[PDB]
Amino acid sequence: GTTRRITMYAEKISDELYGYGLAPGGATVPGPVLEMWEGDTLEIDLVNTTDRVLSLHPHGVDYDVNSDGTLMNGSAVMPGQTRRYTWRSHVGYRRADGSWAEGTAGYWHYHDHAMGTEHGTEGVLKGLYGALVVRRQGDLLPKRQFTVVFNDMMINNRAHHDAPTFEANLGERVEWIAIGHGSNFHTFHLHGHRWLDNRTGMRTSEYDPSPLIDIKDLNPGVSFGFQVIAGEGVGPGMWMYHCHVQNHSDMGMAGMFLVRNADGTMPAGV
Amino acid sequence: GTTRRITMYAEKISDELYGYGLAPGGATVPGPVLEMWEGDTLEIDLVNTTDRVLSLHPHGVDYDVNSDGTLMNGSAVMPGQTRRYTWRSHVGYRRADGSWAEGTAGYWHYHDHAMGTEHGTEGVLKGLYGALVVRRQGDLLPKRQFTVVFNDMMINNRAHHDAPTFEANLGERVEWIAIGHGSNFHTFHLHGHRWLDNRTGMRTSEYDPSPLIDIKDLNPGVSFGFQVIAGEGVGPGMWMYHCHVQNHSDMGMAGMFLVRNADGTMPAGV
Amino acid sequence: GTTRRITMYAEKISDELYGYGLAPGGATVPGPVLEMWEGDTLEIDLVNTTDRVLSLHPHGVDYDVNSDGTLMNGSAVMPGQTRRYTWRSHVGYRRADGSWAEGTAGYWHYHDHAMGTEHGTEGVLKGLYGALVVRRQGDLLPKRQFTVVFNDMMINNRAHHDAPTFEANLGERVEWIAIGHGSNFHTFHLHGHRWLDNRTGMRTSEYDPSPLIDIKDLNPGVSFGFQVIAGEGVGPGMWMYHCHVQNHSDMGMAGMFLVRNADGTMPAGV
Ligand SMILES: [Cu+2]
Ligand SMILES: [Cu+2]
Ligand SMILES: [Cu+2]
Ligand SMILES: [Cu+2]
Ligand SMILES: [Cu+2]
Ligand SMILES: [Cu+2]
Ligand SMILES: [Cu+2]
Ligand SMILES: [Cu+2]
Ligand SMILES: [Cu+2]
Ligand SMILES: [Cu+2]
Ligand SMILES: [Cu+2]
Ligand SMILES: [Cu+2]
Ligand code: NI
Ligand code: NI
Ligand code: NI
Repeated sequence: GTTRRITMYAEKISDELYGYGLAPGGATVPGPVLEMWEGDTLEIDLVNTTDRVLSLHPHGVDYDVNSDGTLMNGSAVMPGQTRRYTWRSHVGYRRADGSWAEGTAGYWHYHDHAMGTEHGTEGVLKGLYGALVVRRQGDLLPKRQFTVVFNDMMINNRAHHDAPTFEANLGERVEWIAIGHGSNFHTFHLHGHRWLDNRTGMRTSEYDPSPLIDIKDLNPGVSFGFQVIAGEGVGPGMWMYHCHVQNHSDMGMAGMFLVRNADGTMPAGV
Repeated sequence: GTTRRITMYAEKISDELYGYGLAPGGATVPGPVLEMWEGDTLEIDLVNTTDRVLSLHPHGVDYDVNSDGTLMNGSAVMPGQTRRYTWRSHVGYRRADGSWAEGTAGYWHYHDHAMGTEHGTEGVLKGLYGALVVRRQGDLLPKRQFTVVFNDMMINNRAHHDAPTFEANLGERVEWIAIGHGSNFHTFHLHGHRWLDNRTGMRTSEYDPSPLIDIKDLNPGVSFGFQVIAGEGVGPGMWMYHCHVQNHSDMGMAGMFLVRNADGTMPAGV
Repeated sequence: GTTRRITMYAEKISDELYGYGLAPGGATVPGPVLEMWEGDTLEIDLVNTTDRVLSLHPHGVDYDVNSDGTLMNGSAVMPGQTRRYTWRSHVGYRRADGSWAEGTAGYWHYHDHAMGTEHGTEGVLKGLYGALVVRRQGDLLPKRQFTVVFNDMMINNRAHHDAPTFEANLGERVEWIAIGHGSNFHTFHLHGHRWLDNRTGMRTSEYDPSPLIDIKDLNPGVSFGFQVIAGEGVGPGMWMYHCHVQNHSDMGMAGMFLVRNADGTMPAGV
């Protein structure tokens, strides 16, 4: 395993927007995609540049209670201070009892657990969230990578006319990481594209039973990811992604996946 | 692949009920079940017999932007007019990069994307939806087939005392296609019957891990299907299907699956 | 198969709390975990000790309409009376048509279907629910077993400060059975632990595609279960479990999974 040691900055970006970044002044919502391979360790020094108590907490990775990012376990970060969090991971292994301890690989995420409540309600509300991708040896890697977060009624905390436009060129391998947050229920749908409902979105063997889907529940705390080939079998153009809850899409949880020509040019019809 | 060429009519059935049909005056809610095998193409001339702008849009099948059924892509149908939509599909194939492009097979659906909003909110509300079943070579075929749509608080847009009664004879192979629509969350449950949670509802091989379930989330835009043997191991009788959200079932999202005797006669207890 | 014959008592425990128990005065919320192996039969004499009409109804097992626990099928229990319910199950078998009838194994549940409404709305509201675990030959068995029910805004009908603390020793095999009930949507999440999303939570073969997850939708009527090794790779301590819907966790759907030292002693940090 590789041990990586990074610094992340929690910053107030603007009114009611807080985010994580890899350099001072660099915070974004969603935060940076953090990538690991099974067995790797990530040591993160979280620098809290804000006037608020907040934290950093992951899903799916191995962390002990001192790294859990909760007030209860003394894992939060006071204003101006720095806390080291350690996230480990593992390849699968055989247990003494003969069962299999599964490797960490998956599309996971990280977020605030301390701001405004012991569940991080205000931190999550205001943007402290990002994707954590743990890969298995041999996995295919993307040309383009998009994080889509349905947070209450917002996509990536954008204003309601502002939903993110994600862009790829026809034929490129594109990875989507979907994360739900907040208090509302949602279904994430992508026009013109589909994926297998399993870890990677692609068939692992001849025996894989997983259904092909174009839509999946994305409720608070849930994450999943997949890869598609942009425009495969469907061509270039402006391809909608949206929450399929009708009241939600009508209020603006809908955005565009723009698939350009293979050469990067804008498709004629647009 | 087979290329089929059909005409579908969008019609106002009654006050606040719009549907699709395969012949003039023949519209139903839900609309006709459209069936394809992987590799087949369906060319649909949608005749809009109404005074409203509306469209036809699928999930899961290969369509280009000109067939997407959206206003944005110039794919809707003006009152009185006809639009040709083309839906393709494919068997699985090996990509140059060594991954597997999955075949289209699945329980999918189609609906309006243009009426009242660019998300088809009014069209879906009023009944323009139906099942689209794409089969894999070798799949088992049903004796009876039911489409169950949980649309907001309605089942198949029926009045609240009117939920559909579906009927089969003991021992028959019965296919259920479940579709969610609207703004509300639901869980679809069938008394006395169960299916494997995978594409077909049945074990694909000795290695299939899929759990056996009797209930599944059915939220807006989501579809799934399965087959069961009517009354298998449980006998004939009146077998409830319902949304398991308590407030919903109490307000009428519950209906009956009547399993008759093998010979079609009514079971004694009823 | 083993045929077991038991008596269960439906009792009013306190104001607005009704539960099932295996002996007079022994009712609990959730009720007792009932365990079967595929092929076993359970005959239950339900003694209704209350002043209310109520019933007992399962998911997943084979029962005929006379055992369905509904008023419609004459399956409820009048105050003071006793009704025999018969629940069967089966190992998988090959059908004449060549398909496979799947064995009953799964994490299922039972609850009231007759109290206050024909859907058992009041009975479920007030605590008549419990886990039903049907095992496959060869399955691993737990040292500790917890039933977690998200019922409307309550966990196991506890007062909002009272969410259950579940305890295990480091390294023990722990089984969780999760059940949703009521009218609200939820996502069940466990800090520091993870499981494969399939029947048992553990890899069934080299070909199992199932993703590793730490959180899953738990909506009304839905059940699932899994096993984990307490503190595996993460150590002992106080490990939160919670609904990840932010408004819910903040109002108290959160509780503790206390992982003690291997020897049963309290970890230092606590
Ligand atoms: Cu948490
Ligand atoms: Cu939504
Ligand atoms: Cu669509
Ligand atoms: Cu979380
Ligand atoms: Cu759409
Ligand atoms: Cu419902
Ligand atoms: Cu039931
Ligand atoms: Cu749709
Ligand atoms: Cu029921
Ligand atoms: Cu909840
Ligand atoms: Cu967590
Ligand atoms: Cu139930
Ligand atoms: Ni505006
Ligand atoms: Ni009425
Ligand atoms: Ni209080």
